[PDB]
Amino acid sequence: VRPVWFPGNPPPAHLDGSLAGDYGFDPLFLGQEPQTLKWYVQAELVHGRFAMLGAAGIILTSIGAKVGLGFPEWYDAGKVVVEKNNIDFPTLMVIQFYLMGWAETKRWYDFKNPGSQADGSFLGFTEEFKGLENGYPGGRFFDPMGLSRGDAAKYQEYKQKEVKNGRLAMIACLGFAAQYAATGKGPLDNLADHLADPNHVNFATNGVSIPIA
Amino acid sequence: RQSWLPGSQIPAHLDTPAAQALAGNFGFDPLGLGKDPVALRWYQQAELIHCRTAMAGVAGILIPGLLTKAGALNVPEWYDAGKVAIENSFAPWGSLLAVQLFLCGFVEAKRWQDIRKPGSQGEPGSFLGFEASLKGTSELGYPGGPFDPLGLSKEADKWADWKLKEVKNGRLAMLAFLGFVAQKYATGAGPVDNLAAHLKDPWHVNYATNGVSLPF
Amino acid sequence: DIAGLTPCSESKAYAKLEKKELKTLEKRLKQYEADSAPAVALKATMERTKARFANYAKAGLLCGNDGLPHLIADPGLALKYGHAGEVFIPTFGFLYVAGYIGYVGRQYLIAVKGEAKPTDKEIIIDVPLATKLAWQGAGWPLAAVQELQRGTLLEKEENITVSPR
Amino acid sequence: DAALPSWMPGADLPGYLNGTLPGDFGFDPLYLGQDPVKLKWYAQAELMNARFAMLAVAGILVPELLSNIGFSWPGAGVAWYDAGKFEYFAPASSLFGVQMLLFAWVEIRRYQDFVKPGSANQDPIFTNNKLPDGNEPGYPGGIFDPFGWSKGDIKSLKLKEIKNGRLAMLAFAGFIGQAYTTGTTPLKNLSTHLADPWSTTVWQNDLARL
Amino acid sequence: SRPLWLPGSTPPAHLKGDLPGDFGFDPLGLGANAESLKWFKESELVHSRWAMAAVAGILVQEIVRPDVFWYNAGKEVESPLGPLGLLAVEFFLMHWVEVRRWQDLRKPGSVDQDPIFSQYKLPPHEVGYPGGVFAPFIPGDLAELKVKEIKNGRLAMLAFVGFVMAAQVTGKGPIAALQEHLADPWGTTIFSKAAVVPGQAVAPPCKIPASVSYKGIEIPTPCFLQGLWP
Amino acid sequence: MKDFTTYLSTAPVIATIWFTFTAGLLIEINRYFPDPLVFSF
Ligand code: CLA
Ligand code: CLA
Ligand code: CLA
Ligand SMILES: CC(/C=C/C=C(C)/C=C/[C@@]12O[C@]1(C)C[C@@H](O)CC2(C)C)=C\C=C\C=C(C)\C=C\C=C(C)\C=C\[C@@]12O[C@]1(C)C[C@@H](O)CC2(C)C
Ligand SMILES: CC(/C=C/C=C(C)/C=C/[C@@]12O[C@]1(C)C[C@@H](O)CC2(C)C)=C\C=C\C=C(C)\C=C\C=C(C)\C=C\[C@@]12O[C@]1(C)C[C@@H](O)CC2(C)C
Repeated sequence: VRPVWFPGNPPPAHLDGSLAGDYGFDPLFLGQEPQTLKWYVQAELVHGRFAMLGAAGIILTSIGAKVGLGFPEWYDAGKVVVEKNNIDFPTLMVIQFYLMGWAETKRWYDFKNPGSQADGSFLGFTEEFKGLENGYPGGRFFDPMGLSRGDAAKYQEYKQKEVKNGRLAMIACLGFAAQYAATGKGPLDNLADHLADPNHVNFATNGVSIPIA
Repeated sequence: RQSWLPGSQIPAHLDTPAAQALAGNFGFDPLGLGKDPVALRWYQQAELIHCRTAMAGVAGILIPGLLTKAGALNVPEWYDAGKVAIENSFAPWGSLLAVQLFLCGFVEAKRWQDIRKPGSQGEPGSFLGFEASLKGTSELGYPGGPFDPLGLSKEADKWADWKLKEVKNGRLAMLAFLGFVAQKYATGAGPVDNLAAHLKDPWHVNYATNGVSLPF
Repeated sequence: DIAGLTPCSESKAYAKLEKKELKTLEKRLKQYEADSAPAVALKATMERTKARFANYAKAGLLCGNDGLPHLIADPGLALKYGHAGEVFIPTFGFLYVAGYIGYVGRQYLIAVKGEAKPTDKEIIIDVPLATKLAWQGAGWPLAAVQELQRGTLLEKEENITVSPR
Repeated sequence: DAALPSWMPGADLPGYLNGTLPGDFGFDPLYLGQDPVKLKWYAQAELMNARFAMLAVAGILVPELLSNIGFSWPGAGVAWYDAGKFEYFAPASSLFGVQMLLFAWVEIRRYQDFVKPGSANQDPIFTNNKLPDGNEPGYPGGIFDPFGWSKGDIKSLKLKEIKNGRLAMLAFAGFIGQAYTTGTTPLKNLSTHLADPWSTTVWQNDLARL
Repeated sequence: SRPLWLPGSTPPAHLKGDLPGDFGFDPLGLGANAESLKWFKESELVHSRWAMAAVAGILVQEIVRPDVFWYNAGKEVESPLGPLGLLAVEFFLMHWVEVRRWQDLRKPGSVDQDPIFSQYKLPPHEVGYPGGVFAPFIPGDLAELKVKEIKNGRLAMLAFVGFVMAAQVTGKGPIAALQEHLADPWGTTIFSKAAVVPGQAVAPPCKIPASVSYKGIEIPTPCFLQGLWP
Repeated sequence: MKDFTTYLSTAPVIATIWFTFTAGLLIEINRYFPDPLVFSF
């Protein structure tokens, strides 16, 4: 009647087929309460968007570092950036904290009171910060092409695609971290090592992943 | 509504029409300190005195600092002006502080007794005719008369604007003095020297680069 | 030189004690290798000892005939001779925190008094209310003196006393 | 909103700028003069800064114009930012003294007509000497119009006044900017731009300065 | 009915065929919103016209001045009017005309009056098609001409992208690279320069240097998305 | 998990969490600021 992560197992009661990417996966019943579930929806979406950006950036810089262009790998790019350019890391870090604190506090107090942030308090901007749904702000600023507007079915499809590519990118970033922890080289370094000899070059032949042998 | 946090629950004691009449009520009370109306009245007075004192002091810090940085004056930095000002003085700092404490406690006790009982310093015969002018106005903290020579409170059309300007410039100057203290403790140079050093290289000369503010 | 005490910067037993502790630690150190975990640990402990003694001697402490730092609890003797940060300033540093704890507890009790089952909000903490009060109780001296000046800090004699009062 | 000329044809004009003020082009992107009394002050403030800026930029250009033509003054050729260092029959101390005293008279007169129009239209000494009634604050009239203007054509004349005035305000701001930037006299800067207009733009000078 | 980009496809519901060039291609649904579709329509129009003039300019340049390279033709002009005065005049005049077009976009009937001379103004027209002094001598119907304009413009947009990538991977001009393709069809295509296989990636080198001097500075001139190249 | 979070709101669990947090804060203070006998800074 609907795709479920563990087939046969019926979905829990709080996971109806209303949210994007709903497959009934809550074996710990973490989002049982609706307000907590809204908080976790926004958390999944922010994590997945940040992870989509992160995975795309890692993939692109690894593409540029593999073909021989002057690119550091994702585990070395911060040092290279703050050392090549004369960048002070505490200054940059607190600049980022100021900007992200403004943005995320706006988003926070639109979670706590959804109608807010649109009173013209910020700079007169009312309808750019009104917010469409929980985790989907929309507006002229976060949606200049208006893809949430117009067609609704296309918007639900894009929601599914967004959350699904986001979970995939989160898994991909966790995989980047684990592969740097294991093989010590870049992600596409690992990919080329796999494509060279798929057998005999994989996680079973690290020495760290399977410690038995 | 002019909230300090646009989405926050403004406390109920700052939403009452008594507190919304106060100058610059942007609903900032995340500690619930002026919940009692008598306490809020006393704290309005405290904010006003603190903000006027801070505006005077921060003027006397940056204006002559800006004029000795512009070569117009030779006033030293504020954290050293007392030492060199008491050397050219007729008095030591102890006797000067004694006279200052007497002359300040007198008027501050007058203000105290006017806060405790509004308009009470104007009961006749207390001063030698000047008590006629010490009754203050309907609004506490805005005494007027001898303290308002240019009659700028008699218009009743810019009055809320005057109050808002006063309290906002005053909160700004309170923060400015707190920053002067912090920057004397942190950089050791003058506030205008700090401004020049930041404007020369902002991305490398700031509180993120000294080894005192962020010690990690 | 408040109570005949010598400053720790010029005390001889203080230096003798530093040398004694460092001699003990290097006696333990000589049995280990150059760069081993025991050797690095003992070197770190020696450095912590040296820094501790240097920082106590720098802070203007007064040492006795035993070389140990002696604190000055008297305000007036501490504020005059530069020993306020020994007992006197940490006094208010404590009292702020302690009255803060007590005021948050009082506010929580007064808050849960009005509910239907007030005792169940004491075995089961209302963490939202508790955190809200724990954050907004940082102004406990001002709010406490304002509750005191209004007379709403102390209960009247509706207190449960005994037959002979 | 009306069919008056605007600073941005098609912009949402604010509304409180209805055209009653000379120079109404709806330019209030900060919405500064939203209050009526604020605008009643700002009108006269603009007019005074404007007239003082017109006098100012006249005193900037014309001295250097008669210098670059080659006339005869003892204070000829000297810049406007080096005219404070010039010496005269008196030091600048007594000059500021007399200047501030006379201006404390006349500006307080102007202010007393501003807070109540019709007040200061008469002399202390000569009661018979008077300014006529019906004049606005900022436009005193009477002996201030001794050559017979302002009978008609008053709206366009006020428009011309405020237009040349805003232009001279911008001119003096540019004089400050170029005297701190180029280090030369402003008419020498004009001549420098007229020599090589394409490589003596502000971007080129700023980039060669850094 | 109308000719679609896919002959058997049903077009999106917002694409009813009313626009000039509505061949039913909105697979992402970017013009689903009615308000953003107008901005995207004007964007297509100006991208079209800019790319058409740009392609004609590169073509004419490689015809009548083949010694210069259009990718390099910024540093090989050396006008006496300065590199900054050029930027100044173009910045100011383009800011003027583009803000006028933007005010046509925001408020449609607003900016038609000639500001300086009061007696001229444009007629009330559509958004994106001013007419009047812009458009004398219309050779035929208007809708067919708009269709032709947008089609030649889309072809010119793709043509400028091809120009850029063929100037990057070959270092030659459009007509020069076309003569290279005609001199060896099977050996000069992008398929014959590049190949990625599961085990090997062959990206062609770009003949555009990483940076050009241009009078005492270092202008960074990177190939477009090298690395992502095949 | 409303009941589970109610359980974590009980007196002993909240005390464990709060005293773990307090003890860890004091411990990290005493790590990064070793041997604080007086208020010198
Ligand atoms: C009144 C506002 C004000 C202003 C304009 C400045 C300006 C400056 N400060 Mg000071 N400062 C202030 C308040 C202020 N400070 C206060 C209240 C504190 C105590 C928390 C400090 C503590 C402080 C230290 C310890 C240091 C500076 C330094 C500096 C300079 C670099 C900025 C920096 O490192 O981050 C400033 C640090 C902060 C913690 C920011 C506090 C500002 C608060 C949040 C209010 C202002 C916000 C306001 C909305 C925007 C500015 C208003 C302005 C337009 C009027 C710069 C000249 C550094 C310096 O001297 O470099 C040469 C430096 O080492 N400041
Ligand atoms: C009751 C008597 C008593 C007293 C007065 C002390 C006093 C002290 N002991 Mg001793 N001790 C005692 C009993 C006592 N102890 C007992 C019974 C034992 C056996 C368990 C010990 C075992 C012991 C050891 C083993 C050690 C001490 C140490 C210390 C020092 C700790 C200083 C410190 O932590 O700085 C803390 C400084 C602060 C400023 C923190 C104050 C608290 C808060 C955080 C301040 C608020 C700031 C801010 C607003 C918080 C932010 C809010 C947050 C939620 C974000 C101090 C001299 C240490 C030392 O070196 O002694 C010299 C040490 O190593 N003690
Ligand atoms: C996208 C438009 C565009 C752009 C940015 C360029 C840019 C360039 N062209 Mg190319 N060109 C274009 C279109 C364009 N061209 C078209 C459409 C043609 C065919 C007519 C040409 C024919 C052409 C030749 C034959 C040559 C260039 C050259 C050059 C370079 C120097 C230009 C110069 O010296 O002009 C100087 C400035 C002028 C001549 C004044 C412009 C003429 C008047 C004022 C008309 C402008 C207004 C007019 C109404 C057009 C507005 C509509 C617009 C949207 C098209 C420069 C790299 C030269 C080169 O390679 O450098 C050595 C060169 O030899 N171009
Ligand atoms: C894996 C992950 C989360 C996994 C969560 C899972 C499985 C949750 C499972 C469950 O809860 C549910 C669903 C339901 C419960 O009932 C059951 C369980 C089982 C409990 C998140 C990753 C989240 C990952 C994120 C957010 C990654 C962001 C990455 C970024 C920003 C990368 C940035 C950079 O790499 C670049 C781009 C370039 C570098 O040079 C600089 C840096 C900064 C290093
Ligand atoms: C009076 C004042 C400064 C006065 C300065 C003077 C006289 C300076 C004088 C001198 O320099 C000169 C002129 C010349 C020098 O040579 C000599 C001296 C003498 C040195 C500063 C006040 C400075 C006052 C300050 C900084 C007060 C800050 C208060 C804050 C932030 C309160 C925050 C909150 O209380 C609210 C608002 C609501 C709560 O619910 C939440 C919280 C967050 C608790």
